[PDB]
Amino acid sequence: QSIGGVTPAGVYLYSFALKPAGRQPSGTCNFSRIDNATLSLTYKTCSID
Amino acid sequence: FYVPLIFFFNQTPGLALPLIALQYHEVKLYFTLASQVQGVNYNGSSAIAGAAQPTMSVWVDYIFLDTQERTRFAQLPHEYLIEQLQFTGSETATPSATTQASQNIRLNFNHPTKYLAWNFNNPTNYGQYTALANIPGACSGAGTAA
Amino acid sequence: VGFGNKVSTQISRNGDLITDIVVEFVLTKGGNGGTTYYPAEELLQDVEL
Amino acid sequence: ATSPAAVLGNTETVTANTATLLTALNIYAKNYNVLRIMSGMGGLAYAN
Amino acid sequence: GGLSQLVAYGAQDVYLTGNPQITFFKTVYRRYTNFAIESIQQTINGSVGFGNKVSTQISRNGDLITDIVVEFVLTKGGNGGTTYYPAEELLQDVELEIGGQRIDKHYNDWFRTYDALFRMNDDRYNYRRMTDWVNNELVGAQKRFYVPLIFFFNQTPGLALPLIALQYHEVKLYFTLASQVQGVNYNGSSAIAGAAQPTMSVWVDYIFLDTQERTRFAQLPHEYLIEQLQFTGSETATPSATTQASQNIRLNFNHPTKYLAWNFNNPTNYGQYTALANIPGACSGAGTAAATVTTPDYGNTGTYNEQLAVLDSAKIQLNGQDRFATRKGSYFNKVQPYQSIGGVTPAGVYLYSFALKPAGRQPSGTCNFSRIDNATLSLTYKTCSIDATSPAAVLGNTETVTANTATLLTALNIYAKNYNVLRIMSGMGGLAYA
Amino acid sequence: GGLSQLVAYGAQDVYLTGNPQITFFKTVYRRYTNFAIESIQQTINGSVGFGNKVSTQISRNGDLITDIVVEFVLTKGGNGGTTYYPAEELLQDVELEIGGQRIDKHYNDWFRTYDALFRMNDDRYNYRRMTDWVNNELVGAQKRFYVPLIFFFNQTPGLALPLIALQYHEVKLYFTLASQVQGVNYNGSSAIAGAAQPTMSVWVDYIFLDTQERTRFAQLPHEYLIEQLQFTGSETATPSATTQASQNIRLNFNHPTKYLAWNFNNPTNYGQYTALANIPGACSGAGTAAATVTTPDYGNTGTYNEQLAVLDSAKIQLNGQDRFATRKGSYFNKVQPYQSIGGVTPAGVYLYSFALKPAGRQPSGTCNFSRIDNATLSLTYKTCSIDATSPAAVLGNTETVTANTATLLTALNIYAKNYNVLRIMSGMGGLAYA
Amino acid sequence: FYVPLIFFFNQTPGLALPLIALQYHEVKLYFTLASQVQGVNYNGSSAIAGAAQPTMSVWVDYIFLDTQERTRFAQLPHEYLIEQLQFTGSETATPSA
Amino acid sequence: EIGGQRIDKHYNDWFRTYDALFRMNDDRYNYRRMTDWVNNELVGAQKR
Amino acid sequence: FRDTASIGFSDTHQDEKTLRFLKKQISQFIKHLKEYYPNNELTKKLVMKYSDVQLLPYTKGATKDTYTSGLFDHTTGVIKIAPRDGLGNVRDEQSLNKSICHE
Repeated sequence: QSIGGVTPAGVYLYSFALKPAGRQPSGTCNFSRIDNATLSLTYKTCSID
Repeated sequence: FYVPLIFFFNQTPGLALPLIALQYHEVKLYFTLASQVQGVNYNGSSAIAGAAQPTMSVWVDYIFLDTQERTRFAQLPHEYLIEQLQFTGSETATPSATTQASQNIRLNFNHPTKYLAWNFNNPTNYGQYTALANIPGACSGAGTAA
Repeated sequence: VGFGNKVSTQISRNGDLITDIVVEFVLTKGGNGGTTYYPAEELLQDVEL
Repeated sequence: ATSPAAVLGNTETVTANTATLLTALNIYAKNYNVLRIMSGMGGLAYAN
Repeated sequence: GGLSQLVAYGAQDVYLTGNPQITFFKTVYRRYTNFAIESIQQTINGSVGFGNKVSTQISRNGDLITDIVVEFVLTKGGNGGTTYYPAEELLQDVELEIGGQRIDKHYNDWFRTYDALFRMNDDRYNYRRMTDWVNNELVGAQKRFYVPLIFFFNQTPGLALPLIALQYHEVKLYFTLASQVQGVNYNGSSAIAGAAQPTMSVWVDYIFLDTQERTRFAQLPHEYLIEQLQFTGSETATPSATTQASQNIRLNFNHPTKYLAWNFNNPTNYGQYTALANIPGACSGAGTAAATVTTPDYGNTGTYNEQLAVLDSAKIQLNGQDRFATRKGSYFNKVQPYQSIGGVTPAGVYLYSFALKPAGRQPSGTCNFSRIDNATLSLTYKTCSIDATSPAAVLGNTETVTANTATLLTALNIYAKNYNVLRIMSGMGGLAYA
Repeated sequence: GGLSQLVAYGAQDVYLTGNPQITFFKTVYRRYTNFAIESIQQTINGSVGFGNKVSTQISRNGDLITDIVVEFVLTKGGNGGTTYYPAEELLQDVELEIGGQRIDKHYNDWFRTYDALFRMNDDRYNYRRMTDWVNNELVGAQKRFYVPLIFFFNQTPGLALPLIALQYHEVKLYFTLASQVQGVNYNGSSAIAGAAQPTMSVWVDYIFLDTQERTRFAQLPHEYLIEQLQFTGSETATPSATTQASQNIRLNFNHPTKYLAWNFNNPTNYGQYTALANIPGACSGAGTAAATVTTPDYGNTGTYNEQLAVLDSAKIQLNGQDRFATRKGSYFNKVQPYQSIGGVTPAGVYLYSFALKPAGRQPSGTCNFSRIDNATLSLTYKTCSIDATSPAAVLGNTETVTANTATLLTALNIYAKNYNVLRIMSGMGGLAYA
Repeated sequence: FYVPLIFFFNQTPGLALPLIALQYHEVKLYFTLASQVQGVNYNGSSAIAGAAQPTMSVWVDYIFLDTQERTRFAQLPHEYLIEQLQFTGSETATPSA
Repeated sequence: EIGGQRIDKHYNDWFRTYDALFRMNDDRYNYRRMTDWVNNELVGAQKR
Repeated sequence: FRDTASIGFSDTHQDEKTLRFLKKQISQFIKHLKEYYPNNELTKKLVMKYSDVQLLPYTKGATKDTYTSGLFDHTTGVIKIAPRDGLGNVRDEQSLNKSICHE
């Protein structure tokens, strides 16, 4: 949606910006204005041989 | 799987659809799901016993405007230049092994058109726009006895 | 939701403007590699706006 | 189509015998219109 | 008794009987003009016989004309079961000319399609009695057949054509007789030795007006809202036994149209709108060892058995845009006429109305094809995979398939019925739009 | 979509939708008066039985009356196939009297003729279900029959008879019960031992009006446009195997006649309007060794096979002048009702309308015989040369011939339905014209 | 198969339901499908092995009015005299020999 | 969700924790009767 | 034409600020230890919890259109003087058009 390339497995991106690959600062998120900034991750089970 | 849509407002923020200025109109997406999907519930014409039914979810990315921008949209008329897709299906004059088949297809189209595009296909096999052949990537089993 | 079925959704007014739309599907292979071709694209037979 | 020599060594004006299976033709046209929004309602400026 | 129903009346009846406007127990009939009706024979120019084109000029015997019935005398060239509406088949077409202008034209197939959609119940049966042999008559039987015309002025006194107001213009009917009629002079492709040539007579029912009404018609301008039939015959994308054919048929139609109608047929067998099969009534010899699925049971050519029809689905586009959701052939065969006509339509015959009440005369919604540069009918056909000679296959099959013999249905007839105005003034007349 | 059609507006749509007058999508029903309908049993004076006369006085149990149904309970004197409309046959006649004066009268044969011409489809079947045994009932089977009357007030609320405006006149129905009813107490000429006598009951549907409506009926004068039936029986000139008998019958008729109707019959067998023959539905035992053409298959007495009808052709002459050109019997049997009624008329029954819509109440052209010094019906019969016992001859014959058994159709019934005015005022009434 | 509905607005154009003037209220149809259908999935009381489930679809005929009629419907209050079906089940007194 | 906003959310475990703390006596038992099989029911038993 | 003026998002009265809002209140008010201000002055704290709106207009006039109630759509036998409704089968448009096309 935002870059147009192909990201390899294991790498994740969450943009706030409309065009994160560019220089025009559109749609940013000011984290210093947010008390609790939490990334909540859920993992897959490690069952596959 | 994630299938992005390709409607005019799905390509640029420049055409973000003004739900804010559409207080009387709902915007809907109607979908038809294929009766068969190759390699998922059918192998060619053969149904795959035990194939699972799909799970579907539709996601829409929304823009939250600030007070002044939101208000202006809510209080203003808007004119968005949009794209539309026109489409008709036709029978390909059946190609012949003996001569060069030809065809004249009346194009029942309208509006300022950016471009035309077309393809020929075998309706049996989704995405098949070419003939099959025994060369390495052109048919099932290409390159061998089978 | 199912093969050959019709579904629809109303885009709720969950914001002011909309852009990207992504239809997610979960499919399971009915054969081995080499048997599918853009099957989620094929599954999405059509969409009307 | 089953013989690479014929499939790959052929001329500009010919194709595979299996090309006769390509019986469907899909013609598309992508155009412009104007989606007007006013007084809470949408519509299309150009009917046809 | 009933007085207790009358007495137990309240607030909920205010919308039914409060401040009453009408009653039902006292009818005022309208006093009307003085007139009389007479059926008068016209003289036919040209020789009547098979394959001939003949015509008649309508005599100025009365002041207005309404009903017209064409009489024929036909004989049976074989036994019962060999003919199918032969008088209808015989009258290949009729063209109506007023002032030298074509006003309208009907075809034998139209009469069959029209009947299939718009006549019903005992009207339909009686009509059949007027065009065919329906009491198991045998070879050599002779019968007087009537074929009422279906031009706008032949359906109601309301559109009576004022010949009296056409003092300088003549009105003519041109009739084409079929070169062959099944079970009369030809059995399939084989001529029937000794077959008789038909006789023919055209009868016009005239209205005689009294002095005041007659004077007004003769002197004043008249504008009639009338119907016209548009028709084009074309080739069918005949379905394969291996797949589903499709076809885009551009529609060369014009004027405000009430409805479209169409059928698929076999030109070699009049009225055959379906495939043939070894099931009762569906073919010659059906049900026994001698059954053949190349020759129909002519006396039972028509059927309601949709399995023998070929349309899978269809849609109409206007200027390249979908008019309505794509619908199944059975929608157009069974539901459309339910919704808009109220009768039963035989398999192989389809209707799509743009009008609320297409069977009436009062306009009730139309599609003006003069404003639709690219109207198109888009068809999808059934797969002709079913072995017609085996009932297990013919009767036990799926929605999307039909008989292998359905590939005999190579012709497609598309009709459109529209409005126009027949303007008559100063002794002359013609259409407002032409 | 639908919008693509609405937008497509042209010059030719102006006369359909410009300056609109109505909309189809929003209706306003008329507010009406307050009333109720009740079925009340009338007493029967006289003695109920075969061949007996009975009568009823319509008790003043409401303000206006409409429908009247005569109930009968009959027991089959034989098996299925032995009766034909026996309740219709039993009610030999009914006479309507107001104030001691005959207004109208119907006959069992009229009911059969009327039904043959004017009822149709499932109305006709449901009617048969109320007058006959139609589910193959067996000897001894008992059934309650309902024979509706067809006087002008028995067909429409619009002519409900205002008993409320007739304080000094009674309204009575006199009835004659048939001496014999086929398949009930007699089988052809033979009596059926042990046959039961009928049980009879007469029902009248009364209309209760509210205060304002009933007061107006009681105090105001009324002029009700009503129907009357004129009828005479005649001897049919008898045709033979060597000749086409012809006959000119002076019509002793009066009043503005809506239509004439007639039939030929074998008076022996109720409803037999055609010749008998050895073809599947044309005689007792048809199709087998026991077949006879002297006795009908009573349950299948009627037929649409004109080959068995006697009339060849006919015309009506007024004051020495031909009213219309001579037409074939099939014109009067099939075309007339096609054009004027819309149902199917069985062979042997004929109609000639002077009216555009003879099946309705509103007058639409009439022939006033009170102003015609000499009205005559001219009939030509077919040659009775066909051997009725031989299907080849019965079914393979020509237009101008019929069965040798057609000479048994020696009775002719000529009817005329006309319009008069029933004048009611100051508690009494009668007709405007004699 | 096509099963037409028999609600008051399904019988005449005169009672067409004005969705246009029902802007705030949705119109819904609730459909109950029988547990068993004779000759389709059951024969008398016996289930038919292998019987298919029905495929269902609902089609509605929508009338598009032109601007003046459309506007008039939207701006005015309306009253439609309609019919309703009342229904209750009862036990039949058992008839007897 | 009301008006597109989340007001609240439950989890099966929450229902269990909540019950463990706040329902009691016959309320708790009746609750169990509405969510489990408490009369020694056997395989195949069907309950709402 | 759904008649739903709702935003459909949590923005009407949600007050999506951080915990810093509690400090902003001390900026809106004048304090250093606010644990005693709302226990006494609750009206001002209710005054500092109010939303700012913006209204929206639109207008279309009215469609004064008579000629409705088309129940009997079979046919209608014209009155005796039919040339009062007879010259209405074709209006003045297809009557004036044929005269202008004469040039």
